[PDB]
Amino acid sequence: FSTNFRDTVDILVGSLTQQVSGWLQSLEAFSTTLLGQFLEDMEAYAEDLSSVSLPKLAALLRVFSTVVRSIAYVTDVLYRVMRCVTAANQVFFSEAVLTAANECVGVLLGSLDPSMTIHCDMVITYGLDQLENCQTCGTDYIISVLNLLTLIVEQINTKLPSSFVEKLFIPSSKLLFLRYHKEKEVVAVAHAVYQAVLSLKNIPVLETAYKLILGEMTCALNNLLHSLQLPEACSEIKHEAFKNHVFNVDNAKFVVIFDLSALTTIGNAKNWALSPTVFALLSKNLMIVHSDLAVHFPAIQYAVLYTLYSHCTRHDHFISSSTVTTATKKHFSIILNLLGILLKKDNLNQDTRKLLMTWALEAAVLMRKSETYAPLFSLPSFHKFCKGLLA
Amino acid sequence: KLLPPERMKHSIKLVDDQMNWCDSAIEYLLDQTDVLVVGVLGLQGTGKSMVMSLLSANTPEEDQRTYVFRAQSAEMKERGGNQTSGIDFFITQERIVFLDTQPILSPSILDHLINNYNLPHTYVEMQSLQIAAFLFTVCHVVIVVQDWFTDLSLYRFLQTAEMVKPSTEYYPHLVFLQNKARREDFCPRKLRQMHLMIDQLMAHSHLRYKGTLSMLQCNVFPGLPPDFLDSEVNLFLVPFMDPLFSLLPGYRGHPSFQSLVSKLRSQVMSMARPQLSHTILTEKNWFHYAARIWDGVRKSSALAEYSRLL
Amino acid sequence: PVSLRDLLMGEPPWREDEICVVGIFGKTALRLNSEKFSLVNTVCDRQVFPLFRQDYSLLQAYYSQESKVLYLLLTSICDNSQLLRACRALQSGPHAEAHEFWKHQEKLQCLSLLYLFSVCHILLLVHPTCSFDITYDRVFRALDGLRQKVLPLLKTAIKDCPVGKDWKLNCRPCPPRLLFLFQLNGALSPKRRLQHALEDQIYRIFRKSRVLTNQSINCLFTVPANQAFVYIVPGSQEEDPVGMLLDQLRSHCTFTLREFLWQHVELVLSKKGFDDSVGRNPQPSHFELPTYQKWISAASKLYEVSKILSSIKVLFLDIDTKFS
Ligand SMILES: Nc1ncnc2c1ncn2[C@@H]1O[C@H](COP(=O)(O)OP(=O)(O)OP(=O)(O)O)[C@@H](O)[C@H]1O
Ligand SMILES: [Mg+2]
Repeated sequence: FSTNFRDTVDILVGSLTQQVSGWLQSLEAFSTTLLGQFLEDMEAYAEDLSSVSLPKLAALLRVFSTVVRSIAYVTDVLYRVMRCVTAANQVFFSEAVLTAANECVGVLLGSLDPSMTIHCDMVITYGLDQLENCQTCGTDYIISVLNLLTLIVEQINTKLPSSFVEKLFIPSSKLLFLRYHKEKEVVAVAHAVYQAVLSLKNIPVLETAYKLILGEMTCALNNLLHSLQLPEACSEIKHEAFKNHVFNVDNAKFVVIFDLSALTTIGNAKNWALSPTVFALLSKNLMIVHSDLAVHFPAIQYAVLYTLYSHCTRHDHFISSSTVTTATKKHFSIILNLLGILLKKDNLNQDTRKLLMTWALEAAVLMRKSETYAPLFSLPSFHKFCKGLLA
Repeated sequence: KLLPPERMKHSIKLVDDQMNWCDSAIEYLLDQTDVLVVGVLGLQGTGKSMVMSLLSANTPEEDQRTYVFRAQSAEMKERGGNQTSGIDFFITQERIVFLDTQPILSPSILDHLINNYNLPHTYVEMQSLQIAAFLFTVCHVVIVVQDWFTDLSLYRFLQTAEMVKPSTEYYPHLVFLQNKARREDFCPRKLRQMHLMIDQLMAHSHLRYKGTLSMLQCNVFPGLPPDFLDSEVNLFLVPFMDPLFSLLPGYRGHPSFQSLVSKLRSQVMSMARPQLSHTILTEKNWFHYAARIWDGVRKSSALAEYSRLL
Repeated sequence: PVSLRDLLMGEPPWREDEICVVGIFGKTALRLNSEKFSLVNTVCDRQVFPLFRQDYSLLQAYYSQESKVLYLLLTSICDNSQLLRACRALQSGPHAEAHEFWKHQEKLQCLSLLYLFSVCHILLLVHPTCSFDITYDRVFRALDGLRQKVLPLLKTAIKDCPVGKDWKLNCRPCPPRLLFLFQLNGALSPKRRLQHALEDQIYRIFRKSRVLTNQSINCLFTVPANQAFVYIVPGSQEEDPVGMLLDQLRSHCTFTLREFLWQHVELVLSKKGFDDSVGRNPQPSHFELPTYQKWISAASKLYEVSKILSSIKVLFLDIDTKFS
């Protein structure tokens, strides 16, 4: 068996790679000394490069990733060596070698656990360099780069500097321009990146990202209002990074919907102490979408109501409360008042009306189940809710 | 001693597929006056038969196999052929006449005529023009069904047909029906462009394509003010066939198919019925007038003039 | 992705490389994402055209080095993007002025189409519905004759070109191959049967109207005799990004076109050419594989083109005007 793998490796080093890869992985000391040959080969090829050796490098990277996946101090050394050998070849600029190297680095980094202090400056600069020049790339290179970024963010938890996310959510960042791809896979990986960034336990590094997202949403909303011949609003969550910018109608709508969908990472959390609460942001800050934007752009209103309903249904509509308990001592009243005001309107859409009715029915059925919610029938919001239901 | 004459169960053939008159509808006609005539026009797969059936004596919850007007079957779509041939006839209990129509300039008829003028190509165009003129001179209203927006060739055809019509001029109302609409087409921004294009493309059509059948007042758009549109033409959109939080359905962005169908039917039935000729006509009189008009259109002179030009 | 006029004026990296010219044309409905842009992006597998970005005609050119293929997209009054602008301009700034305006627009579109029909290797026509308008049969019939009255003038301007011998005689590299692309549009393996029926109907209609003949020289275009030339794009969630985003939010809260084109591109890229003649006596068909500079040398001369306006004014609203 020691020499049997040599023939398979030689054959695979030449669409059939999946079969040999699976066979080798299912087939299974010697690997420790065997990886040295590949490492030396890559180093020698990189040194001699300074252009037909690219296919060989790609094949070697693929076989190396397959053998390592078939399966604690040399991991950092090997990772640094691979990163240096990959970054050295900065002349040919081949997409195959870059994709293979990205996959190899991702699996190597994922092999360990986020319980060490490995060198992060090299990985961060490598990811940023690859992202800064991945605009007009192939459909696979973009996905590989995004996956690598997600893995890097997840691996480095609470240790990522604020500058990492500060330059990642700015208009000049290419990440914001990668979500416009027509393929659903690109949008999915982009959303995954946003989810991973927003799923951090470090409040100081997450506050800047949250503020940047809110600023972008405010800029898009202001652009829509200006294009609809109406004054701007939501000046309490504006950002300096988006002081002067232009967003098209379709672009603004897409950006607002994407940000609202991305906010579900923190909105649907299972227990994040930020200044603008998600509930207050979707119930009081974004109150202009129901005045005039609900007629020309009902999608934004529907998305806001849907995310608010999804966030409230996971906490039993905040009935027990009516630290966390004291902070949410006035949520049911606000929900009832909002439902009553929205239902009493006469300029609602079919989808919006159906969603509001479903929410109202769920809240009502909920009201009488307890025998302890009797005092909740005297507050004025309940009267407004009943009036809306009757009207 | 006042029971109705009879009830029609299925539509009949008013004109044979060979462009021949079929006098077989007098058995269901009376001597009453103030009759309404509705006609339809469109391409091959627009869905004129389904619309006519749903608007005359059918419901969306019913089945397509029992419709008053035969619809295209699944086995026919794969072959790329047409279903409706000639002109149909059907009258509801409210004494409302409905007239169907075969596709105009459809490749199915052309292919069927290949294995059967200078070339067998202008014949289809002339048949379409004949049907359009006939529907424009003996019908109270004509509904144009379009599969997609802005074909750019239907407007020219309509103008040419009205220019070669047989004959203080009478011009029936024109309705623009956009079948198989999507969410993107149910936005005010797109609606303004649609109305603007329709108005600019038919500035000198002489037809009554505005001032009636305004979907804006039919509660379709709750908060859309009437002044938001420079000129609201008669255009209607028909969409495609259609613990508690997890059961919420998908977001379509457009009203229900049944609601829009019912609204369209009500608006069509509540339309005006202006006089056709310079005298009052009854059901039997209208039938005879239509027969005479068709006979005159067949052996007309303008058609020959247009024929020698192709 | 630059304008054709802005490309001929201006190469060293690909001064001499065998390429294939592919023309794209047809109608397009009123939508945010046009069919041509999506087609180019899908074929090139990259975002060539980024999302959210007197006369009413335009010709765009794009080169692909990874595949060595040039694409020429055509936009005219047929597309809704240009029609909307034309209507908006006409709204602000008589029964006789509008007719002349539309006639001029149609003539310009016809001239552009004729230009594309003589400097392209493979061309494809798109449509928003499965059914194809028979009006095209007449358009082509009114286009072929037009080139017959312009061919002597075109060969005079490209006489001093390194294109070759057959190019100077036929004013074209080789008989272009036309492809048809339709969309499901909610209709309906049934796809194969529908495609075969559409191909048979198109072939019969074109043969009856004398548009397609046995000889592959006199005819302006031909179709394959044993391969597939009709593709139907199935429905997908790519269109209307708002709907896709909403679906993703809801989920979180709880052959092929490429192969269809390479099947024909591999023939021209291998210098084999095309051979479509079943008139009981086929004859060889001229074919050439020029380079970048070699193709531009003739494209610029053909695009720069006295008597063209006079010849184009003799050729549709002409019938309606005459009848009126
Ligand atoms: N709004 C719609 N939504 C979904 N399917 C539809 C719609 N309208 C029509 N269809 C279907 O598409 C096809 C359209 O053909 P249909 O029988 O309605 O008439 P048609 O296209 O006018 O026919 P003909 O070929 O005789 O002109 C049918 O199979 C019908 O069931
Ligand atoms: Mg029918």
